[PDB]
Amino acid sequence: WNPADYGGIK
Repeated sequence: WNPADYGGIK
């Protein structure tokens, strides 16, 4: 969920 996972692409 961190910004280099969910906040990046989705």
